[PDB]
Amino acid sequence: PPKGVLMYGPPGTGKTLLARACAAQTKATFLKLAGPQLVQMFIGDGAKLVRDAFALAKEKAPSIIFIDELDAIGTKRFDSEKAGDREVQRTMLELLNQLDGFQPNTQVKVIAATNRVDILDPALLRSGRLDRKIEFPMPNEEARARIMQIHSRKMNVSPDVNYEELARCTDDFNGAQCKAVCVEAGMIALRRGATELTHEDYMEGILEVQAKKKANLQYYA
Amino acid sequence: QSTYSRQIKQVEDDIQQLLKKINELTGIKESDTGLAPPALWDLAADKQTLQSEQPLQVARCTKIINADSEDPKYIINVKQFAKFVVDLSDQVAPTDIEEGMRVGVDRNKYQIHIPLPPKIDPTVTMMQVEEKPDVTYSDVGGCKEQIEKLREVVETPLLHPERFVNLGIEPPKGVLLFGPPGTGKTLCARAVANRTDACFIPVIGSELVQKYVGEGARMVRELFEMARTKKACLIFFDEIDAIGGARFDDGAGGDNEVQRTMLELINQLDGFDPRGNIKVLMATNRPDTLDPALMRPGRLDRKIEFSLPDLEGRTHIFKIHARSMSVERDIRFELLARLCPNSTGAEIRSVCTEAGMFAIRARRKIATEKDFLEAVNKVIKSYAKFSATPRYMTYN
Amino acid sequence: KIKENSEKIKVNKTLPYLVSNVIELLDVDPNDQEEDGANIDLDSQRKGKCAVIKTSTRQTYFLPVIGLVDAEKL
Amino acid sequence: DKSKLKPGTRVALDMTTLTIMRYLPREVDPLVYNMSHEDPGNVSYSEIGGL
Repeated sequence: PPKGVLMYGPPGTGKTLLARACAAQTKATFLKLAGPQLVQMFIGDGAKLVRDAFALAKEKAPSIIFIDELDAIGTKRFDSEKAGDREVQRTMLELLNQLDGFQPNTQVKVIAATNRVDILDPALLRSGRLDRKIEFPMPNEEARARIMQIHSRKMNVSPDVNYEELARCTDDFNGAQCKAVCVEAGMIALRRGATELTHEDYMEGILEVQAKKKANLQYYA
Repeated sequence: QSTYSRQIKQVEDDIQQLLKKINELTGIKESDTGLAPPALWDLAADKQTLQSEQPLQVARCTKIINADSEDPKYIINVKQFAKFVVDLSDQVAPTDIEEGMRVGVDRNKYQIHIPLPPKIDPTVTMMQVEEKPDVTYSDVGGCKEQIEKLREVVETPLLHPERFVNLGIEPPKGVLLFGPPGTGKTLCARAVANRTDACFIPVIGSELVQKYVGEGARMVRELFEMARTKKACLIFFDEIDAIGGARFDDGAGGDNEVQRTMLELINQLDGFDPRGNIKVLMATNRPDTLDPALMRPGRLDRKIEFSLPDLEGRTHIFKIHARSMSVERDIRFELLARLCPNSTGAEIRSVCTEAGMFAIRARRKIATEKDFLEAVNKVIKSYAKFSATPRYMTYN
Repeated sequence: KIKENSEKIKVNKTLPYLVSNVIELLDVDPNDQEEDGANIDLDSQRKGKCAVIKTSTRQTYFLPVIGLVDAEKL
Repeated sequence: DKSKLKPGTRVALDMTTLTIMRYLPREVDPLVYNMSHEDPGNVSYSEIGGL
């Protein structure tokens, strides 16, 4: 079977939601964990605490361990943290060495989310040690249309929003950013004395959420 | 010339010997302070001196699990970096020793007299924390576009949360604040808070930098818990470009504490988070080092670029200060504001200070129009100097 | 003889005492290659089995474990 | 023996007098033991043709 899945690329597409959704389908126990995060007080005492967590998550198969912010665990680099991070880092490599089989591959699944693909364990990059590794590209035309549709279900579906038309207008807005946009669209709507989110309402929400601000420098803006 | 010169040589030897004597001059006596009632006190103190069971050490239980064939032990860790077990000299119970709870234990019995409040981190931080603000828009540099945008986040969901809940949206509570220093980013956040009639608490990330490695995350977590407890409040994080800021994965510097703190902070926020009109603001005072994780839209709903007061907003705030002190009215401040580039509210108030001072030098007690001209020349140039070559950054 | 042993362990068992964690066991043979005092025993002047512990100061000790609860039980 | 000390091997020494009570056989890090036992492959160790 496939050993697991690796997710990398700029986030904001919903790397935490995605992990949660898949894990829900399966009814596999969902650990949201990150390697060095249970270090309490000193480095000595904290080494033990973090190592124990790593092992615990792998066990109780079947399971899905979700690793967030693996930049630190990865140690592509020539320096290490040499605290609790080292322990979690070694146990991962040993674990991947052991995983090749038919039998552990199904049972223990791993899903990971990290910002880049070049600050993960040097082994991971060597070969496909997790089957199918996915990069998420910049938002395609279909992607945009879909991020709008799901959100309109969440609030309400107006006759005014047209997903096909909407996708064209905007460029390069991902899932997270989009959620903020739908919340904003709603802000506009409440001012109007409406419950409906108008097509104009969605659009306007887009501008508030970015770096852009009212009363622009430009004389066309 | 000549007669004096010998007095010079001798005086130096004199001063050397005197430096030792100041110690004696202050007092030979070993005492600090003492009144007749600490004599009574002293008899009691003597026993405590006598016995090595006291003084009481401060220790902290990292986790509760132990209670191995004696009334509950737990692992309490003293600050000599050694772990010890507890016994009763008052009591011990699941509730007397907890996950965060600090304890008083003996040097040579290790028995608990008293538990102390959970963690060191929430008691110290309490002094730093100020309560409900009382500041207003005129003071920030007048009505600014950035001010109105804070109203949308703060005022609307707080005052009427019922509309956002019915509609199907979650309400927005987050803002990312960025720009150069002196804009009045905290000042603006506070300004909107007062009108809205909601509490404000400052949190400074730099003020708590109590470390033993990974310790820093436990502090972040505590500051967040405290904000959450106060409903209908705003929490503003100052100085979080470090410890809860940018990672260093290219490093060769022996750090992991900023990274550890970052890890915990992203995780708490991400997915969901239990809030109820707790507005989360982040202020980043560093353009050089930025934390991308926090910075992008999402759970933290909007980004606003914080810009210096517009031309009407700076004229208006200056007017208010100007009337208070002695100024000639018909004031040339307007001519200077228009002539000059964007000037912040902090900057204009320094004009008034500097103009007063030129006026004193001239030997008038009225600060005249001439004085304001010199004061603007000085301020505009000083602000202007800082560079960090922004084009270089745009390219990469 | 038993009551006398039993009271002495208890005086040892009462606080103060260090807490640490056991990273690994070894359990090496009793009587390595030596003779000194007392008798061949699990621990004494002659010690066989031990467990290595990593304490919270970042110091390591390999020590012999008491036979009331053995290193094999550890 | 005086062969129970050689560079890198474990020794137990008494605390109060720093004389050698015994030989302590060297620790074996579990990490090295994992590397010896495990084969990361799932492919033949005889041949792979053309390689």
